Amino acid sequence: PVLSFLYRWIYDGELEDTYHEFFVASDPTVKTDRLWHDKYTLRKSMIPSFMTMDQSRKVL
Amino acid sequence: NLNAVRETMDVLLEISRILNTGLDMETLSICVRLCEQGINPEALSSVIKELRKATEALK
Amino acid sequence: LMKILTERGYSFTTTAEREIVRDIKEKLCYVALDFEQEMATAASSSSLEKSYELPDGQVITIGNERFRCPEALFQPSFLGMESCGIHETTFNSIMKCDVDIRKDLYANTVLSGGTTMYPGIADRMQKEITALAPSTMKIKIIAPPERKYSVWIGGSILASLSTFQQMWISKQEYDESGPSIVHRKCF
Amino acid sequence: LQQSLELKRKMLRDKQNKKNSGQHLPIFPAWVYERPALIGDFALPIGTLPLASQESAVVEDLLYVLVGVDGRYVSAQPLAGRQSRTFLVDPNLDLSIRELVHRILPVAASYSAVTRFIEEKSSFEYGQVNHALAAAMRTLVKEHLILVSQLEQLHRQGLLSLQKLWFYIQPAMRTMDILASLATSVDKGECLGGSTLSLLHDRSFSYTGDSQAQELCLYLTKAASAPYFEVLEKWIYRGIIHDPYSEFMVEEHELYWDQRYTIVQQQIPSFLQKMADKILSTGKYLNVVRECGHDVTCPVAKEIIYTLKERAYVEQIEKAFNYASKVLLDFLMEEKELVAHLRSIKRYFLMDQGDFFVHFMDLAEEELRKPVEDITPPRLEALLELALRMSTANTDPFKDDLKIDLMPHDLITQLALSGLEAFSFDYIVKWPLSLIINRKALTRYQMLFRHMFYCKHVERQLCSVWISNKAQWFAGAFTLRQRMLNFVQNIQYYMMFEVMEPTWHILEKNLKSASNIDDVLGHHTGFLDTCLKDCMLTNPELLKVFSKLMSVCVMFTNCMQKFTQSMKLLVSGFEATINKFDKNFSAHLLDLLARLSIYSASVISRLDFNGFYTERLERL
Amino acid sequence: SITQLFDDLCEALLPAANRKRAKRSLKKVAYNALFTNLFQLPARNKILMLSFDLRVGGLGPKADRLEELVEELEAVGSVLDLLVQLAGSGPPRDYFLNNKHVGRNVPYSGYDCDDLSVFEMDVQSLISREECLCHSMIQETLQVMEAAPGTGLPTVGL
Repeated sequence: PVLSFLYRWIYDGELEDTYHEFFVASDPTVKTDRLWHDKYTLRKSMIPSFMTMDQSRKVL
Repeated sequence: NLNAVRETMDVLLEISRILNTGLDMETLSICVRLCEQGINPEALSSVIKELRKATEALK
Repeated sequence: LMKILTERGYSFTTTAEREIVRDIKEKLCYVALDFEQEMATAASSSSLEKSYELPDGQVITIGNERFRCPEALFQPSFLGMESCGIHETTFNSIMKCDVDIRKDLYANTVLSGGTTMYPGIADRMQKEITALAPSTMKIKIIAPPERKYSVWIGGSILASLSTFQQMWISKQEYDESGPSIVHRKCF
Repeated sequence: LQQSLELKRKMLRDKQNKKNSGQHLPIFPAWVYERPALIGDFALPIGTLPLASQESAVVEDLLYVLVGVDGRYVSAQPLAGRQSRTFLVDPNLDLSIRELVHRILPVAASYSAVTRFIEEKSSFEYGQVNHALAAAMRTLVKEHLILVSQLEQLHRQGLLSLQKLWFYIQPAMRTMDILASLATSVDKGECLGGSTLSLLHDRSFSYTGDSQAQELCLYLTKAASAPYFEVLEKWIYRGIIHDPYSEFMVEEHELYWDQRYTIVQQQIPSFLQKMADKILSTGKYLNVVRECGHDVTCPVAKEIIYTLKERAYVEQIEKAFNYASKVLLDFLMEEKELVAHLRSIKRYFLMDQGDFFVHFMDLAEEELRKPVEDITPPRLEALLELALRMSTANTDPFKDDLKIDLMPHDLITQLALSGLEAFSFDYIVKWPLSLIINRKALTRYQMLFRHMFYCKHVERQLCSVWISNKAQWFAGAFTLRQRMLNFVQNIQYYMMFEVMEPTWHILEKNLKSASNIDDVLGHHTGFLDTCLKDCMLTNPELLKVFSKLMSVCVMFTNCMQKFTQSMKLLVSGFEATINKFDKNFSAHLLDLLARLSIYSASVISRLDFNGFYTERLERL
Repeated sequence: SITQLFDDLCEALLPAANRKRAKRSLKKVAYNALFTNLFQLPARNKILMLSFDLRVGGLGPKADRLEELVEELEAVGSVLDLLVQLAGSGPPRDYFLNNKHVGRNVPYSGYDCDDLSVFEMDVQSLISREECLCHSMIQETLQVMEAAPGTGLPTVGL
């Protein structure tokens, strides 16, 4: 289940879940080129142990 | 001309029903348009039997 | 088309106009049963020109000149070509094959050419193939009105096949027996 | 249950009035549901037997409980209000087997509330999308019956016990349990049209990792899309529907551009929300050409089926957009032309003709001078009909559309009257172009035309007093008039060669780049509004300096001068009025330039051509 | 054209379910099985050899009908040669049959009663199909009831 979102996150940049069971979180932005600097940071309670931290940052 | 080749299609319809072929109406209209080009009719019998075998293996 | 239009007297010198007439010769072009009959038909009354309206405003096309550009297929010297025409070269080719294998090659004679975007070329070609061989046997020609990509669709089926792997040559034999065996193993 | 009857009455009563495709639909056979003989779901002591014999009596009765009927060692207690019917196995059974029974009874409870769904929702009143939704749940019942029959064959030969039974029925506690969840929410409330298909689209991503139920939910919404797409396969290729069940995103009426086809927003499924506007657009554009006949068949035809993660049904809407909004555009511009009709409105209202208007001004001058209750509209029509025939402006086939109309305003309705200041035209329009250019467009055109009329009017009135004066010694008025004349001609150069003529060229280039009628109407309403805003009509203060300027110019030319009282063939009392009018004119001119300066340039920069009154006094 | 007519033929023989990559691959066998014969005596006479085999096992008027059409088909000859090859690769009453109680100007024939035995086989074949139906209703369900759950339900197959 977790991998299904992660293979639409690197092929479409989206998750499609509603129970929030992955580290990727989407924060509301002004949408005037602060998306890169504000929107995506990891939720550090939802990283699986099968993904190393380098992998977790590269998929983000 | 289209009245003439219509009546030839009707006569070709009946001889393909009493001979109880594996074709139906639409595939008959395809093959009569195909041999109208000059395609070998001994060749179209070898393609249709193998195409119908490869399609039946999916089902 | 550049040649006959500028010889006719119409101003045509630039490359963008050449791009536009290349597009129109490939796509929009009219061809008929014969050049003489359509010449008489166009000389008696002119309605063969269908307008081409680009937003740039360049309108270059005329109906009568664009069917006489490929006229080199029946009589080649309208282009100023000393090489023999299409009917004459296929007739010349089948006469210099053997007379025993002539009928079998003529049981599948093939049309090609990117100019099949407009269909209608095949009907005149079928007329000339009726004229080509002497009246001994009927015509058996493959003439579909989509053959522009024929060379492509051939390779796309051919290289896919698993049986064709036994004709395909790898690097191992190629280093064992030199490069020149690619003339013989693969051909 | 009682509720169903009410749901069937509300629906049918809702259907009939909403659209006109058939009214007073029949009431479905109600006696089918009243008789309890059509409802699906419904000895020896269990106490005095040894424990294994209790296990063998219980698996036997539970096999019967798998569908709704009680066997021997089980009975049916009330269904009371519960939405998932449990069963009451024969009392005096041991507490060991009760737990195993209560593991298995939720499966039969998740079948009891599926048969009570299907055997109610098939009526005409429930629409025609509830039909195929409940016939993709009706297949599911048939595989459940396959299951219970196979288990009966095993059970006779002693090959069925509680554990094997629990192993066999667990994939159908996730394929019939899903239906026992959707059933008690689709039935609750009014669920029609696309909302049911969205409720089968939000449950494909609440089991997307589960992977057993997601494909079931995808099958369910590929079958509820089947009747909806049949109606859409009327609306997408022709402008009409005949679906008298109002289960569609489009609701027909009996009324054309916005009136007959009004959308209902809870009847569009979640995978059609993004392209709803294009669907509505296509159908409207097709039906208005279907009213002039002419052609309505679309070249591309494709049969439609739902795909998650693909487009084959939100793709064809573009190829219908690019046929409907292009054949309507082709019909309009080449048959009863809107390219030429707008040009012929611009020809008169935006003052393209100059032969026509200088002929018109002189021929109609006397009646225009006459005030209201002295004006004669049929004589004005006759004067107009002669003035058209003598001049060369008769090059357009819509010249006849000009009539006489009166305005009871002097552009004081901009946010009785004399003949000069009540004069108007009414230009009749044809029916296919009426949907595009409506009443508001004509009124804004008209206010612009009235505005330019005053300037041409006061120009003629200056030239009359100018010719009558040419005495010879007298040159007192010859200076004031010259200031006013240069000013009233530079306004008519600025407006004509800045506001109107380049932006009309811009408009005709934009119309060539528009492939849908919404685009061309947007271009035109923009052009019309902005040229209006630049002139002295639509303003927050209306810029009243111009209204006083025209009055003092007309008062100067005839109503004080009287053409210098025939001293061109009083005691210098009129020269003081010349001085007075010049000082007032300086004030008005400065005020207009100041108001243009303070609100957000070219007219100041060229009226003050060599610094000609770039300075005459400063405010404050 | 011919490269489309192999795509239309592959559509009719296969109802839609994949059908996005497989249709391209079945057009490949459409080219690949057309040339297997091409790598390695009249036309109307090939119909007569079949019309002979009709009259051998009975039904003369049918054999008169097959020859009636091909004789007006002579006034297109390459079409019938395809039909004769697919004629053994296909699928495996009325008041009027042996009647003499009707007719107006009929000649004398007397009793026959050796085709009265082939007056009972026209009806025996009908009722022997209407019993094999009853033999195909009790089998198609007992072949599912006897076997474990999974053979008629796809879900217990997950």
